[PDB]
Amino acid sequence: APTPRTGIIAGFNKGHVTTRRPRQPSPNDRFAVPHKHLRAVKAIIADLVGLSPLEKRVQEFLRVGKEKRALKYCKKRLGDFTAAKKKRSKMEEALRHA
Amino acid sequence: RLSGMNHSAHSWGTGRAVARIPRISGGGTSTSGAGAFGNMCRGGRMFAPTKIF
Amino acid sequence: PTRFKKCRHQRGSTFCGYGRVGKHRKHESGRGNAGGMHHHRINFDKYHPGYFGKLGMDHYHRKKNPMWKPTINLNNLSRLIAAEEAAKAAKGGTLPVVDLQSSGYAKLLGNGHIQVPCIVKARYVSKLADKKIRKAGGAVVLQA
Amino acid sequence: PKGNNAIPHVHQKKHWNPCSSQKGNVKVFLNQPAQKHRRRRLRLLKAKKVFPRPLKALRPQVNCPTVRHNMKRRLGRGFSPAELKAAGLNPQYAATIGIRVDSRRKNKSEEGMNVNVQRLKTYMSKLVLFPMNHKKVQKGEASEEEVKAATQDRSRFGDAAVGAVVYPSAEAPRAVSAEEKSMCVYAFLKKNHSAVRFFGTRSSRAARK
Amino acid sequence: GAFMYLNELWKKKSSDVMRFIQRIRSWEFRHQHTVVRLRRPTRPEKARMLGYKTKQGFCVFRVRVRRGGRKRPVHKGITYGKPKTSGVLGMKLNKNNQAVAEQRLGKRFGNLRVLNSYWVNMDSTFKWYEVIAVDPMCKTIRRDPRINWIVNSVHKHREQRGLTSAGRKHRGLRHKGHKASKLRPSYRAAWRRNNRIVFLRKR
Amino acid sequence: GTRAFRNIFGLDLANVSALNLLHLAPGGHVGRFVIWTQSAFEQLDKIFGTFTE
Amino acid sequence: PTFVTMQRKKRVLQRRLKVPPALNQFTKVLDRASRNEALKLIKKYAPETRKARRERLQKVAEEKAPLAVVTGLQEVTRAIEKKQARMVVIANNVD
RNA sequence: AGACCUGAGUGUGGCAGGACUACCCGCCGAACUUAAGCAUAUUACUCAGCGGAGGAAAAGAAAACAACCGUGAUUCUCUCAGUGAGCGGCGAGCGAAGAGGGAACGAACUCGUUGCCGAAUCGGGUCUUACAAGGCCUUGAGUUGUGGCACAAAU
RNA sequence: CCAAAGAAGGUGUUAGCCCAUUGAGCCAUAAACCUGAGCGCCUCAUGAAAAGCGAGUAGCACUGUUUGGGAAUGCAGUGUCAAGUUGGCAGGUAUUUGUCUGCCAAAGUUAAAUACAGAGUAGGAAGACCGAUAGCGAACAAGUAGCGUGAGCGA
Ligand SMILES: [K+]
Ligand SMILES: [K+]
Ligand SMILES: [K+]
Ligand SMILES: [K+]
Ligand SMILES: [Mg+2]
Ligand SMILES: [Mg+2]
Ligand SMILES: [Mg+2]
Ligand SMILES: [Mg+2]
Ligand SMILES: [Mg+2]
Ligand SMILES: [Mg+2]
Ligand SMILES: [Mg+2]
Ligand SMILES: [Mg+2]
Ligand SMILES: [Mg+2]
Ligand SMILES: [Mg+2]
Ligand SMILES: [Mg+2]
Ligand SMILES: [Mg+2]
Ligand SMILES: [Mg+2]
Ligand SMILES: [Mg+2]
Ligand SMILES: [Mg+2]
Ligand SMILES: [Mg+2]
Ligand SMILES: [Mg+2]
Ligand SMILES: [Mg+2]
Ligand SMILES: [Mg+2]
Ligand SMILES: [Mg+2]
Ligand SMILES: [Mg+2]
Ligand SMILES: [Mg+2]
Ligand SMILES: [Mg+2]
Ligand SMILES: [Mg+2]
Ligand SMILES: [Mg+2]
Ligand SMILES: [Mg+2]
Ligand SMILES: [Mg+2]
Ligand SMILES: [Mg+2]
Ligand SMILES: [Mg+2]
Ligand SMILES: [Mg+2]
Ligand SMILES: [Mg+2]
Ligand SMILES: [Mg+2]
Repeated sequence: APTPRTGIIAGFNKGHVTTRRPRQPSPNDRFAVPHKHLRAVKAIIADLVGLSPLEKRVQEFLRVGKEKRALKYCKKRLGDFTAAKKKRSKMEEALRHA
Repeated sequence: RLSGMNHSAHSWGTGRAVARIPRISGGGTSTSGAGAFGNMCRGGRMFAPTKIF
Repeated sequence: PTRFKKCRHQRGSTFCGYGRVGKHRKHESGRGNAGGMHHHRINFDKYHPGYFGKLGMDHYHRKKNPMWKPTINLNNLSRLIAAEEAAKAAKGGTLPVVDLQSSGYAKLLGNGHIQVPCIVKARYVSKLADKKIRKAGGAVVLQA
Repeated sequence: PKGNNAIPHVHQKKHWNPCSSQKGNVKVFLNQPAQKHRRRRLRLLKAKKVFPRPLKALRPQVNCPTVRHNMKRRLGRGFSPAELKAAGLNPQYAATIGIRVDSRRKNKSEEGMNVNVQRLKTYMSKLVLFPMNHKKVQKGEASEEEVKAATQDRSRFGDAAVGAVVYPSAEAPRAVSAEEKSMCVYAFLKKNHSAVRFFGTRSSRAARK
Repeated sequence: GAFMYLNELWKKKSSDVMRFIQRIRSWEFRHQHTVVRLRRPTRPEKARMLGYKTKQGFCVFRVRVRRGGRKRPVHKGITYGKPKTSGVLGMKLNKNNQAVAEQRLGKRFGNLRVLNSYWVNMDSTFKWYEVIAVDPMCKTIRRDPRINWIVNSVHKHREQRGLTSAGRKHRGLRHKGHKASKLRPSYRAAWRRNNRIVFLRKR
Repeated sequence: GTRAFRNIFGLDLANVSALNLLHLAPGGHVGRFVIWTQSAFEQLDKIFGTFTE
Repeated sequence: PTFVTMQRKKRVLQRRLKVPPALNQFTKVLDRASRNEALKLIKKYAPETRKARRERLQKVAEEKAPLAVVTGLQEVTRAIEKKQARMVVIANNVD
């Protein structure tokens, strides 16, 4: 399954030629598998507790229509751009479910 | 490493009409102000004390 | 040995070769490499040019293993070919096979005239080395 | 008078020297022969204690990493569960048998696994397993004669059963083929190197067209 | 299980209900002592994660520490020597408040073994940690393989030597490899490795 | 086979498989009186080799 | 004493601040008559004691438990998640 | 009446306290000195100070290396390497990490969690020669969860 | 005349044979340690024959410190603070996208290699070291006599 090597020290598939084995299944492969029960527990808890002040601010930003400002606010509060994208997506989904 | 130096010896300075070698502090004994720490002093440390390295 | 030093010869000389005038004082010029730009400038300038300043890009996490690339010339290939292997070797016949990476070399260089023709297995090769080794009746085989 | 010397960088400005005011920071090796003798004595006492078991447990063969050492071979930490399975052994039982087990090392190629499985086959063929109760021998255990035969492996690397690490054999002297005469090796290697060296800029110039 | 719901609720620390609960608890803890013995932990899930069991010989104490940076204890804010070392207010303690609370609890009650600690509440003036402690003389502790180790004499006052989780945190033992090469096994050990002058016998 | 020679004062024992220069040349002066057994004597070609082997 | 004042003031401060619905729902409780009936029904189906279980396991030694209410946070939560619970009773003063 | 929760007072059974502190662990922490001056830097993450343990301590079982044909907990040794790394009034000076040869190594386990059970748990009495990893008895703790089974060396 | 003993101490001068010593071996033995995980009895144990995994945490910001770690190596205070449905961390030049490799933090226990740089207990082996102003301050009723209010100093 893995691409065989060319036997050359240079090139696209450089390296000594061995009969490569495929990646074996690992117990860590479940970390990238959907967690439905964790999602259900988190939804129940989120419904129980309400919204964060950060979540309220982002939802007002999204209702007003300043998505870029919501993303900037999330980036400053969370510190990373990926987390800001995820939080803004969560708040948009919350608004759609309303 | 402590063989000539286990004293609180200090020089008396000039103006006392004695050599500026450090001397044993305190009184009441025969070593009081007796000169110390030097390879030329009676109970002092040898020159370039030998090492195990 | 202590009996061969100048100290033994200078017993009774009262100065041990440091003079009556200048004398032997603790640090008359500073300590170590002090003053390389002040009062030691001439020494540094004429004996160690290029000592001060910056030059080139930085390589933060330098690893010597990826950079490993020792070289051997064509006229030194007999060091890897055995005696009876070298004796029985000519163009068009059975040639000794030299494995460079097993012998500790990565690239084959083309300096000099190859003495005994052979088949060389090398990771790298210069163009002149490849051309010469083919002209001599040997060959270069790439390897990783 | 300083003259033409190397610029000194002797690196001895800390209180390394033991003196009247400093404990120092040194490490002498005056105990080296005594420690070597102690180590050999301890290895002999351990061998006598664990008799007849070999003093060193069985280790696999691995390939040294990086392009500087990938042509070299040495003993690894322990046999992978894949190699142990291919040799017909349960890893937990193999640990009790005297085989080191490493669950971290993955087999990225067939050759390494085959080498280590051959090591395991040879070891299990040479293995003499003593019975738990010599009045009731089970399947796979030794007999009275084999137990009496005993004998212990005291090799430095625990390699009497399986030998030293095996390197690939040298290629026999050969004749250059017509292709090897014709082909320009430098051009081939250089173009393969350039394919990766300029890959990004070639792909960027592939766009805008 | 119920643990998932408790853990998810405790991940929502800024929600309105959790802020209300923490407000009430913080007021209560403000009007209590610096060290308080608790019958049961405030967060059973966190305590059991950190090693607390509902067994005889397991104790929970809540410890209060004051917040803010460390002020250097020099008279009238007067330092000497190089201006590099002239700071009085801006310096920070190189040990976290969790380790400080663990060490306070340990030095107060020397008959107990500190196991772990967790954050329970925070305030503008104080932070509270609940410290898990174990009685080494309790038969239940001494005959239980899980916690049997802490009876051994090498674990006396392990919070004072930085062996707890917070101590490991402020020692840099959370990292391995190239992030902690000069930190392992300790700074002192690596400094001895890198600074002792080696004299080989033949050289 | 050294049992009878250990206690003889003035007779030093040696093993041909480990010859010591400190005993072959005491004080740095070559020319020590050496007594060879035939079996040890015959191993000198193997141990030290020849000019060609 | 300090603890008496603290418990009284804690009740006062819980009454005085704005209590979110998640916590305020526990203030509103079931009616007293219905509470008595539920407690009676649970009392009838109380779990076996140590002595009762010991006697039953001694009786079975010459060769499960009778129907009872599920108790304990873990087991009750598992019953709820798997929807085996017909009715769940929750205390209003858990701390 | 009583119960629970939160706190007391006594009885009973225990532990802590000080010493040592050469090495080891945590914090705190200088200056002389060098830079031919000196403030960053250096001395030095050292001395002094405070606290803690052992026969060793600490570390240790990959949120590790690497970029290989791949390696495989920790610790230590030689080398890497006084380094064509790097940090530095880029000055004085500092300055490591992979890999490789080795020492050692039966080296691996335990909780929490998640599923399935649900007191099967733990202390006390008392009897087995027995403060049994045993049997009986005990609301005494414990269901605001003790314990058992499975989780990649597994099936 | 001994020597499987020549071993270096003592005895009135320089001792293999004056003495002690210098071996094989014998006697005794609380437990602990080692031996078909030594070998019996009672008792007690015991082998095989779908979900999700550590949250004021990790990150960011500012400030301090530390590091060779350099648009920030680790840590600390405060702020505010996650993800897990396509997850997270690391991959030594900051950012936004992709693609690849390893690995799965925020709970815990673990021997051996290593230190003993002014420790201690019971024993040993010594030395191209010093030889009474030397060597430990101390070969002696030495941390003694003596001095100082005292910390201490100290023959
Ligand atoms: K100041
Ligand atoms: K400075
Ligand atoms: K002898
Ligand atoms: K911080
Ligand atoms: Mg002296
Ligand atoms: Mg004269
Ligand atoms: Mg001269
Ligand atoms: Mg001069
Ligand atoms: Mg430049
Ligand atoms: Mg002193
Ligand atoms: Mg058996
Ligand atoms: Mg290292
Ligand atoms: Mg103490
Ligand atoms: Mg100095
Ligand atoms: Mg200066
Ligand atoms: Mg000067
Ligand atoms: Mg000055
Ligand atoms: Mg420093
Ligand atoms: Mg100190
Ligand atoms: Mg001690
Ligand atoms: Mg330890
Ligand atoms: Mg490793
Ligand atoms: Mg080098
Ligand atoms: Mg070099
Ligand atoms: Mg430094
Ligand atoms: Mg190695
Ligand atoms: Mg449990
Ligand atoms: Mg004599
Ligand atoms: Mg047995
Ligand atoms: Mg995790
Ligand atoms: Mg945080
Ligand atoms: Mg610094
Ligand atoms: Mg540990
Ligand atoms: Mg000692
Ligand atoms: Mg004297
Ligand atoms: Mg004296």
